[PDB]
Amino acid sequence: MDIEQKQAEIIDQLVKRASTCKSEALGPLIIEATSHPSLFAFSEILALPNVAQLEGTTDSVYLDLLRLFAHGTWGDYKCNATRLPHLSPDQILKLKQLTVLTLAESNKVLPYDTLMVELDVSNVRELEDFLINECMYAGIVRGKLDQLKRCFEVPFAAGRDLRPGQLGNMLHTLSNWLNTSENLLISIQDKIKWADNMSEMDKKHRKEAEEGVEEVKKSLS
Amino acid sequence: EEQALVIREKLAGLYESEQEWSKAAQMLSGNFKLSKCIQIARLYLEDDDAVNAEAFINKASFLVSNSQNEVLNLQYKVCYARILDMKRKFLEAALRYYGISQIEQRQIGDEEIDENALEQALSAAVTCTILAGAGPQRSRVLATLYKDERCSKLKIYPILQKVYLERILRRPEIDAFSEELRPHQKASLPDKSTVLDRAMIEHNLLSASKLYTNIRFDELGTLLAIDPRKAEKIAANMIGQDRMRGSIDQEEAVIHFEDDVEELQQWDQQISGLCQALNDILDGMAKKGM
Amino acid sequence: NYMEDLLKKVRTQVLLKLIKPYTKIGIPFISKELNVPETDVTELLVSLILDSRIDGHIDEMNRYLLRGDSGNGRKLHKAVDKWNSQLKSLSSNITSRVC
Amino acid sequence: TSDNIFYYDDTSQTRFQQEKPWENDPHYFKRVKISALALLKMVVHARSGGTIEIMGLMQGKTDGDTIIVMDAFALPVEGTETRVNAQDDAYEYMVEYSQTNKLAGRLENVVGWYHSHPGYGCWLSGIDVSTQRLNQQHQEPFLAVVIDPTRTVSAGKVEIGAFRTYSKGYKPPDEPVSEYQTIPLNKIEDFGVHCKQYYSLDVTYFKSSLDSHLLDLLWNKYWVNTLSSSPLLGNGDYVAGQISDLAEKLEQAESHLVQSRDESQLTKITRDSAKITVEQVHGLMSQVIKDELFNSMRQ
Amino acid sequence: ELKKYKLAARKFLDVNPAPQDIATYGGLCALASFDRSELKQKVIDNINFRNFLELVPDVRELINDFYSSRYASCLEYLASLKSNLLLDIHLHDHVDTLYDQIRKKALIQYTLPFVSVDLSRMADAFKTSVSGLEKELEALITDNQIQARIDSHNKILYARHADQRNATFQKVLQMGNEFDRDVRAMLLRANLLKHEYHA
Amino acid sequence: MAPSSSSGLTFKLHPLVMLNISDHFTRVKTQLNPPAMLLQNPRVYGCVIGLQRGRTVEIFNSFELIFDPALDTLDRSFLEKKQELYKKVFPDFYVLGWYSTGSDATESDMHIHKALMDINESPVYVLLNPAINHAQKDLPVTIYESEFHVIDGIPQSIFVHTSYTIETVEAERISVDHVAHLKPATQLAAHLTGIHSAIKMLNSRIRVLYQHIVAMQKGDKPCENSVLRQVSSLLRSLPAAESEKFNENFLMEYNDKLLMSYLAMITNCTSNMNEVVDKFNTAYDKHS
Amino acid sequence: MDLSPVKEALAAKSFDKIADICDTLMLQVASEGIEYHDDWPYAIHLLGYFYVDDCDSARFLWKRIPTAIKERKPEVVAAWGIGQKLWTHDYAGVYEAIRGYDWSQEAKDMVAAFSDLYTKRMFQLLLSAYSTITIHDLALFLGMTEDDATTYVVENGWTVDAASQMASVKKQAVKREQKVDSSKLQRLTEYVFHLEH
Amino acid sequence: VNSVEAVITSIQGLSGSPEDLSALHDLLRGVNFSTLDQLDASKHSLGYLYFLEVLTCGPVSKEKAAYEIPIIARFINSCDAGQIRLASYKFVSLCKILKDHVIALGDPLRGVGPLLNAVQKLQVSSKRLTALHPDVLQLCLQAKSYKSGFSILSDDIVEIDQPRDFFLYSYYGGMICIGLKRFQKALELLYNVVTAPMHQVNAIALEAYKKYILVSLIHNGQFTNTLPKCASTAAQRSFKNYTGPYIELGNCYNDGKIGELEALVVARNAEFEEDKNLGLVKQAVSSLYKRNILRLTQKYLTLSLQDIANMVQLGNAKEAEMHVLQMIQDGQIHALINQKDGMVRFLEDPEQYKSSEMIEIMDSVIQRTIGLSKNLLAMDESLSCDPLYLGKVG
Ligand SMILES: [Zn+2]
Repeated sequence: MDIEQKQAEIIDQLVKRASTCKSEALGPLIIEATSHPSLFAFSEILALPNVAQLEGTTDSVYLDLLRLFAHGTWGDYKCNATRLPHLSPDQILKLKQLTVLTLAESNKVLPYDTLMVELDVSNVRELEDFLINECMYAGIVRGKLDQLKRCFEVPFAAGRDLRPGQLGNMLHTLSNWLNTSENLLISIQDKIKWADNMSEMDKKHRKEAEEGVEEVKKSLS
Repeated sequence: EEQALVIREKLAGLYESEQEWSKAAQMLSGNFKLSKCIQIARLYLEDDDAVNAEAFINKASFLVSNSQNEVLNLQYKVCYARILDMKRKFLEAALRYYGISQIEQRQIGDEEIDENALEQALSAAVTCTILAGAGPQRSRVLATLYKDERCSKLKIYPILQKVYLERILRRPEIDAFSEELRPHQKASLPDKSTVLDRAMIEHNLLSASKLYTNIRFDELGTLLAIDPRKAEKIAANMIGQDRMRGSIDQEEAVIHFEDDVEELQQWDQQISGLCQALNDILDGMAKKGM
Repeated sequence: NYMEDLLKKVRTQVLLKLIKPYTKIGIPFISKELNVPETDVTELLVSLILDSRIDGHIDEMNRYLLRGDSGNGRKLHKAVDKWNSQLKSLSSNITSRVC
Repeated sequence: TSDNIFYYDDTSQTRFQQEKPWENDPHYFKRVKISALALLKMVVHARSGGTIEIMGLMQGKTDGDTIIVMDAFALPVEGTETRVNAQDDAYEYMVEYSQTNKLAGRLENVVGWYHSHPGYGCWLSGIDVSTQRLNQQHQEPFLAVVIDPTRTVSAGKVEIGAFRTYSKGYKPPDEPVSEYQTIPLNKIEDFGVHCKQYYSLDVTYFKSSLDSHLLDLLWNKYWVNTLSSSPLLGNGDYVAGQISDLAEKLEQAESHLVQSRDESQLTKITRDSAKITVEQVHGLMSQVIKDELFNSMRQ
Repeated sequence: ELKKYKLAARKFLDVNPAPQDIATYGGLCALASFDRSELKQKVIDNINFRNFLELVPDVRELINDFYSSRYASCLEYLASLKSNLLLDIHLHDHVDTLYDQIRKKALIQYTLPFVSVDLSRMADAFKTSVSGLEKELEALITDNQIQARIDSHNKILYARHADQRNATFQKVLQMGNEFDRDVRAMLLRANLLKHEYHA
Repeated sequence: MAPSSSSGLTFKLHPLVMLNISDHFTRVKTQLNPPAMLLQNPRVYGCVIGLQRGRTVEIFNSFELIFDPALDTLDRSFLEKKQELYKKVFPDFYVLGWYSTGSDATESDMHIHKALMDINESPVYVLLNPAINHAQKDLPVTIYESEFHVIDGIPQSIFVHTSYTIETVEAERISVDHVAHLKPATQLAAHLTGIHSAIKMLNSRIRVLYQHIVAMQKGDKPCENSVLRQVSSLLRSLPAAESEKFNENFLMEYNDKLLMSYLAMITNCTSNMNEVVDKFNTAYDKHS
Repeated sequence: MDLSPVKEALAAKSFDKIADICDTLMLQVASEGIEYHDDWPYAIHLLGYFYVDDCDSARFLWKRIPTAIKERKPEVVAAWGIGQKLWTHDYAGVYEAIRGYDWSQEAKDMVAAFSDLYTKRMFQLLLSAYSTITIHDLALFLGMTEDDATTYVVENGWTVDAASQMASVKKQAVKREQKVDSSKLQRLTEYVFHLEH
Repeated sequence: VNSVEAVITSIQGLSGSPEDLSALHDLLRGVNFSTLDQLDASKHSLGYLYFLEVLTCGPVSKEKAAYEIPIIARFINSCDAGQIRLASYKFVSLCKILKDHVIALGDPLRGVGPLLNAVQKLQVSSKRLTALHPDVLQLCLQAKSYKSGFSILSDDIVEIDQPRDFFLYSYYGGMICIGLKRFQKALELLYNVVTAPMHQVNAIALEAYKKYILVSLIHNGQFTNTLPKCASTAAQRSFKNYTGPYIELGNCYNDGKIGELEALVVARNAEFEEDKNLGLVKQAVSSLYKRNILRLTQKYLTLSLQDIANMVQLGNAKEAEMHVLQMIQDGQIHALINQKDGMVRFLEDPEQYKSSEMIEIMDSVIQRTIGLSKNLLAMDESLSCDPLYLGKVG
């Protein structure tokens, strides 16, 4: 939430200009947009119709650069490192932060070995230095680092923009949660009604006990 | 008396101008009351000869009036800086400089007492708060120092934040802070590896407790920039004095930064955060979207 | 003379604070910090434990002091054993009267 | 109506003071109304007092057979269960607090005193009755509120209780019944000696229009707390006491059974065992509900 | 009767109304029965009686060595004085059992602090072969005093600690089955008596 | 209006403060107007106590205070008297600010606010709105914070808004529900109903968010990607604990409670076994 | 008699249910009065109990064997030979008895599957009761040759010293599975109701 | 008979189980395989039994034994539940004659199956101890059919019809468990015979005691010299007189002297063989070796194979390994062995009581206790309504 409004102010300026730039002016625009060390969501610029007609011209490299930042990773960049333009150190640093977010989306305890492969570091100290000064202190995530088990827990992590093929899963995930909440309603209700039925049946049954002996007492007296 | 001192200080002033502050201190020594005391104190403080002058200023402070444009408070603050050299009066001094900070912003004569003096006092007040240790009141005045002001423009901002917000202070940054810290060469005392070294490593170890859960002794040397044996020594007494919370082991050579609660209580925190985020989505959209 | 009394009170005072923030202190480590031969360190350490001043135990094989760990819920586990034993006696007596 | 409980009327209050109809029969008062603010203040202070007793005073008016309690305040007196009439230590505090509060909004006289028995009952001890005897002797309207801060957390509700002391010699020819309470074995002796000296009174809860509106809005933001909370958090030593305390009662019952041979320490013990186990199982039921609803499954 | 250790030593020390006998025995029998605190109170904190203990410097030195974990020296001194000690009626009547008790006390005090006691060291420490000390340890542990298990491969005495929680679960479940079977046997036994009374 | 607070501290309110302020306004108005058109809704004043650790400002209790009408400020003699008395009972709470009843803070309060900077230099100003409105859906209170600016050279201490959370203990929870929904059941139904009502409130919000997303899926609903990011961040933490460490402890507690239940039943059976056997002995006498 | 269910189970390779089929059918066969001491699949009945580990009942059944049919057919004598090793816990001797008198076409497979099951059961004992075992005794208990025993164990992870001819035992790994009970609130409610009378 | 001719029509006509048939039964109370052969089987009910009883009234056997036994099997299997339920002593007399037919014709297993079916239908409640229970137990035990006769043995029997039938049910039921390797239940049934009210000594009481001691040694591992308190006064005063040789075996087992146990069995082999106990006693001979090794578990942590053999006086190395391997199979010990050093390591119980499996074990035990309370409650109501109880307390 706290990270949302920080992008919100910058997004409005970005979308306002991007809605009006000519074909060439988007070139420098995308470079700074992916390099600002606050902006992590870019699909709003992607959804803006001006970039739709840019696909096809000589600036097509810029669009694929945006798509990588919209939904992509370091492993994806290395495979297609030829066509994509050379990135300044600031751009690379931003995408390394996005690496943790994607892995933190489908997991909560991140093993060390997975992190070294994706982030391309050498020893434990280099990896831990990156996490402290670029992930937790930036406010992107909030966790704790362990050294004996070599794992990094990620309780809170800001989500990323949806790649094509996630909204359908969101509805199923939400609907499944709704059904579990709903099925817990009648399940609770049945337990309460079960207590009433057993209590009433018992009190009627014990009532037949003393009435049985009350007749017995007077019969033999 | 006063007439002899004025004539002697006139010769002292000429000596002080011509790189003879040592001769100026001897000659001068040998809010009208405050002004006379401040003139002797200022030369004494500048040449670090406040002996026999701080008491004289204090003796005249009883009869010292206020009048108009009293710079005696600044001289007392400078005297407090000499007090803060050894008596560690920075806690009172830092609040004093804040008084002479942009808090008292007005015409105030010229820019030497309303533009530059406040900026220097603001910078000085920040440094003194850092020098003091512990200080729940020091934490309290740290809040208002970071609280807007011009500190964001100030050059010491990085340190201030890293101090205010418990953050790991890297060795290269603390060297610059100590390097610039040369007010009277008493603050940077070399007495038993200084006190800033003991103060900085205390703070860096304090910030690492929240950030970690356990750490081997070998990696406690890379950060904190010290040999593992020394790091084990300071970590021992810090726990002994009930500063941080944790335990120490040697077979694996690790320190368990516990400072937490049971996983059931940790589980409850996740649930509370889970429900809290649910409310903000509805509240954020209902208020803004519609 | 009074040296024997004078020596001990200084020795145990520093030793008690030395091992306070430690779960497993090393026997050679105590010798080097206190500048005392390891033999006397061992003799002082065992004598302190027999007086219940120290809480843990010492590893003769590996030269370590296994300080007692944090005590989990034990009175609850102690009480149920007393609850169990009393329930054993009452149930046996109740049944054994019809004969 | 909702605001008519207020307005201490001095010209009306003095009317009940002169008639003094409570001198003849001790059974005059049969109702104790308690305001919303007072109960909240008493509970917080008692809960924050730990395992040691506390003490305090409350102020209120009176009307007919009901003793209304408006507000309460604390008093730094230690060991109210040991020293009888222990309020004399802060007598200067009582004078200053009442005098200072009279200027702004406070007008009601001090009515009674309250303490907090920490987890062994909601009753009046032999020391407690003696203190109330002197206070009732001097000031005729005098209550004694006893609240339990541990069992309040434990099962589901506040363990409040109000009492009024009978005059010496007056033997009540009614023998009223009372609800059974679990008493630790180190406090039963005091209860047995003093049982027909403190008749109880009914307790209700009223509030004002503004108070009722805030509480309704306040409760609607409590569903988060009702879920993300485990009351069985520090109850590891508290539960150990009763389980241990149940042993000697069983041991005494077994020893008494062989010598001879509600039912003597057999049905009561069963009630105590159920009164301990059910609350723990009730806490377990909440954990299972939270388990399925949140820890559902990956996909 | 009159063959106790702690009470007998207390009575011998507390003489209402010779001097060598008072100096002898006393703490020797007390150490066989009294614990560390009681022995310390009755010897070290007994300056009134320690004045008599000064007349017997060897006995006081042996008591201190026992208190200072010097089992070898005091054991050797007692062995040297064993012939002389058991020649004064009071010890001549019963000396072997007293010495046996001091030995057992020495073992239990030895194994108390350590967790990983080495039996090889105790062999020459107590001047006994490894097999003999092994048999003594079997005798002690079978009496459930030295709570430990003897590893017979590398000659290490690994101390034994209980888990309580796991022990409690085993004990409770066993109790329930015993109660369950007895109650079922209760019903059958009651009906047989009912049938007989009808006849 | 008042901008957000840049201090970074977090404020944790307590319900005690809520009930104290409302009662103070009730007593004054109910007596100013003839109890047997209450001029203009009157106002009260007082101070709030509480401790501060790290970057958290916590408020626990408060006391009233007479407003001096002569100099239009707060008299110091009464403040000292009240402060001394509270320090004896509460030895760890210091003054953190002042309270008043009203709708919106004005610049006149700034002159008063400047007086309280002597103690706790940067205090807070809790304001309560007593206007009874049924259309509101939150507690009518705003917590303001002292802000030193340099706007146009003049200091111009401007009040700014801060975010607060109503943090409460479990003990306060029990009393609140006892008084709010005062009884005009047994024990099992009462316990389950509390959880039952909470889940019902939870279920409604999940449905409400569901309708908006499904409308986004097929309906018009112009895309709002901002809510999508927060939804995914919300959705990536559902399994809560999801660890073998938690499972071992959770199943540990489950078996511990069953063990007490097993022993509790046997005590009940033993009690039930007792008296029946004496009924057998008094009928089929063994002495025969 | 109507031996079809016995024949059907053998045809369907229902060796687990073979033992239960004969005893149920035998009671009905004896009740009516049809002679069975010389018609009943007596050899098959004995071997069926060995598969499901009821060697005790096989002993009484063999005690009820007609004396003539013992001297008539060698299959029943050979079938009881395996049982003698199982009763006496001769782990290595079972393989000798299994590879003995040539089994007819009927018991074909019904013996091979049982022999395969014995090896699987024997392996579990070795995994849970051994740490270091020589390859010589490994071949004896598991059954096959030294070269085959060495090859088989290394496919399960058991590593073997090539100098002293001994294999070191490990407990392989474990699984996770799941619980999926969902019957938790119902049971808890029952205990609460019964607890408070 | 003249009424029998109308009864045949009434069998397929005037049914009225509790009316017409009731009247018919009353009339009967107050053929020659020709008219009965033309009668019905299920509809006849008491009529079929009356014809069967009259036809079997003769003392004819052998040839008549074979014919009626096959015929009775058809009637028993094809018997209506209601007709069998209302059947008095008449029914059990038919089943008693059926057994005698089998024991004389040939193998007792020939009619074991049909006899067991009668118990299933005639039993009204699972708590009813029918007089037919000892009847089928004797047949299955003698016919070498331990597996088949164990299905009847239950644990919900609380009602006693004939006191002799309870002793025979428990005694024969115990013998089934011992031969079937079911020592857990074998103790329970045999425990009730000794702990039963009896004025004087009985033959069954002594025979149950002898089996109890040996079974206790095999399973428990000790001999308690004191009889349980909940026992008849006659048993306490006199029970050792006839258990002399058996008592000495237990004392030797408690000590641990293998030589005395190995010599006492051979020395007094005559007495033990007489009571058909020698087969079971030898099972207790090899139980000492398993017990002594179990004692070392709570005394060591790692021991060598050679030392184990010397301590228990067993033999060579392979003997010690073989005993350990068998113990691990049963579950009486948790150990691991190695052959580099020839040593045995005594592990601890892997059970943690922190698994979902323990929940089901705990839950089943909880549910059993709940059912136990109901039985106690039902006892209370019947006694509270007993007219004798009110009179004495009144
Ligand atoms: Zn009290």
